[PDB]
Amino acid sequence: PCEKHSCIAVIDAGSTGSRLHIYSYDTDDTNTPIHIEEIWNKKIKPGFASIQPNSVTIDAYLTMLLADAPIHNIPVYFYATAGMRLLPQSQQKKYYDELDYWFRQQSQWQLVEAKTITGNDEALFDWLAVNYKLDTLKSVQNKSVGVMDMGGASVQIVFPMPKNAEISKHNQVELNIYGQNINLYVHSFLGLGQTEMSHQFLNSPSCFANDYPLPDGESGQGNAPSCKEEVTSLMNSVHKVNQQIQPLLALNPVNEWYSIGGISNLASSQLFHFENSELTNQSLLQQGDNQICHQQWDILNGQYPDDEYLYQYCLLSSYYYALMVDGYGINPNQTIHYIPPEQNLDWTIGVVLHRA
Amino acid sequence: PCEKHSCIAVIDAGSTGSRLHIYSYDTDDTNTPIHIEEIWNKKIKPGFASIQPNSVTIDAYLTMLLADAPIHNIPVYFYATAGMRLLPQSQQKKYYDELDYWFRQQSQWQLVEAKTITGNDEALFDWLAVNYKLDTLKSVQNKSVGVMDMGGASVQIVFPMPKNAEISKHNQVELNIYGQNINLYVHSFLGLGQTEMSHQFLNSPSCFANDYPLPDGESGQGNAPSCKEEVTSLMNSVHKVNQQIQPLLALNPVNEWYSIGGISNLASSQLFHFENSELTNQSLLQQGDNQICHQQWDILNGQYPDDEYLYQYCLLSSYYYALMVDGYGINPNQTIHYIPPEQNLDWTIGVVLHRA
Ligand SMILES: Nc1ncnc2c1ncn2[C@@H]1O[C@H](COP(=O)(O)NP(=O)(O)O)[C@@H](O)[C@H]1O
Ligand SMILES: Nc1ncnc2c1ncn2[C@@H]1O[C@H](COP(=O)(O)NP(=O)(O)O)[C@@H](O)[C@H]1O
Ligand SMILES: [Cl-]
Ligand SMILES: [Cl-]
Ligand SMILES: [Cl-]
Ligand SMILES: [Cl-]
Ligand SMILES: [Mg+2]
Repeated sequence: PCEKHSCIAVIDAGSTGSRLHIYSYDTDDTNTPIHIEEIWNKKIKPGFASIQPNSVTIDAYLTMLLADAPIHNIPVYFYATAGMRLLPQSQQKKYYDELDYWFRQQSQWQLVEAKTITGNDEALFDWLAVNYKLDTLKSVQNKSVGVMDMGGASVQIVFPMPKNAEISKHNQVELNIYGQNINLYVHSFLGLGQTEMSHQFLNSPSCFANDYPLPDGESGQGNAPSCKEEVTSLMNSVHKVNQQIQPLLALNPVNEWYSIGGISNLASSQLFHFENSELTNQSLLQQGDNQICHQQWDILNGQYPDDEYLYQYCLLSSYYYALMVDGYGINPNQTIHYIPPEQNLDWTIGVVLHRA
Repeated sequence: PCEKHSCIAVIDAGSTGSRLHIYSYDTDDTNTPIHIEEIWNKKIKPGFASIQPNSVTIDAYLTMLLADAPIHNIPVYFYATAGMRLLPQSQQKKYYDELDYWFRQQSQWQLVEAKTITGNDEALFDWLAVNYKLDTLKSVQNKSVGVMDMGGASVQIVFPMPKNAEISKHNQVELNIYGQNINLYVHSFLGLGQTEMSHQFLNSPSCFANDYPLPDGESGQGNAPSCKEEVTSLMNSVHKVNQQIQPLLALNPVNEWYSIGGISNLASSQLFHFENSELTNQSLLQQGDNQICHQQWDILNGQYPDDEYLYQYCLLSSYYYALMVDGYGINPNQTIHYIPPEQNLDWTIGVVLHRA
């Protein structure tokens, strides 16, 4: 396919492992990629930021990730995300010095850039990947599309907003796609992703099903409004999510919301009932509260012994609600679309659109 | 030494690696260990909770940790701490099933117990290890000794307090050491340890030296009282540290405080000036504020290019203060002793005292 079309590789170096995507694409007369197709996809574990940063360890890791690919001589972007953002810069630099050397030693891959992207650039790529899949990029807008990424270490939110000199430059992006200028607000809250935030609530009985054993030896005694309130303290008293986001959304309303990341896995599970790949915050909290928070744990576990996230769904349903409703200000009745997990939508498509 | 005295092994399976300690000891006429001496000490990396939990990976890890030890046939305790507490129980159980099998396959080591200890038991062992080293356990008290452990994922606080039926049983321990009954309040805040809490503040410019590059691309603009206020929101609005701890300390004052864990490394560094292995919260914050928070980063880095924690000392000095003063209620002028890092005091001594 790379003889008939252009090709580009994007490595998503995320917190649990690194995923190489190779895409073929064509370019239309606005200089924008079209017909983007993933032609190779390889994941390896563990996360890059968890491995020893010396040449032997990096060489083994990059060789396992890359050496099997069926194409010589294509541009590659190596983009690490929140996993790496959590490491000191001095530690990060040891990985990049070794990685820069490794790429210089070979010619199959033409490294364009290797860096830890900001959460705001990740949010940009999220918005582009979603809108590409929905086919909303090509014609002149008319409805505002917002995207939320519920990631493992950081969460992103991104939505159209005219340029504003009162708002930091880091929270705004300007781009032109399919011939149209776009202005977006982007924000990422590092620490607020579902794995990192969970580490603050593991001994909260409000956040777990009844009788679930907490690490400190106490028992869950779930209640989603209570758990939601505890999560909302982290969101608003610490991260100031409400103060930062709600006034901007009031002034630049979003007509349609799409979410990606873990909410898609919860909402697609056997325990929750959602159709048309959408949910409302009201339904999500009511179903978490009734089905997990106030449910006897051993009984529930006996019934769904294979979903290893089951025991976490009182906390996650409470947290998604606390983030969207108490943090972002979204009405509990507002439809939120989620991208099905079995659709393999990936933010790296955004990198192809913006950088290829 | 194990022919002339009793011996016991304690494995501290912590978040960055596992450390085996083998101790020799004698027992006095109160049935309490005395003359406790570490005779072998082996550390391996990475943390147990980060390795693949299958037999090959666990066998390699345990063999590297244990197989070199110069003693056959002694009791061993395998105690994991907050690293493992952060994993779901179902994940933990995969490690323990493999570990139980591994010990059953050999006879050099007589596994007594392998488990993830609660933060409250860790606090008990902290208090015993410190007071053992200070030689305060042997005679009838008279001054109240409190211990704080500033650990990487959880923090512990522990101090004498008469039994109280209004307080949860999990937060109280009764023991008899050197013939005397002891009642202690123990508390552990999981998520509040310095590595986990830092992941909530990495994009806070108040928490870093001026011009230090934050992951989101903004620049540090340090101010310790500001950074302290942000940390205090996590401590009090989320973890309710003040509400839980201050009323109990008001009613059961501590005459002498000892801290262990990372505060010892900061306070022993080239940048801070502390003598007699003690500090006050007032001095700690004033020195962080002047020397790191409001200091130009590149200049400071040029001067101390070898302390890889240097860039974190505005945040850590602010956080220790927020925890002790705003959380626990300690007067900013009160002396806090810290156990020098070069003294190799280890909480596993507490396990010998309590369980050998
Ligand atoms: N059932 C679930 N509920 C909520 N979040 C869920 C979930 N299953 C996965 N996740 C979240 O999605 C992330 C990505 O899940 P996957 O990509 O499905 N698993 P892997 O690539 O790590 O093998 C997980 O790290 C977790 O944050
Ligand atoms: N200079 C420092 N300032 C504040 N905390 C410091 C520090 N140096 C280490 N630490 C803290 O102590 C912990 C234990 O440090 P060490 O035992 O000295 N290093 P290692 O055993 O991981 O090789 C670290 O994980 C970190 O939390
Ligand atoms: Cl605990
Ligand atoms: Cl329901
Ligand atoms: Cl960021
Ligand atoms: Cl000073
Ligand atoms: Mg972690």
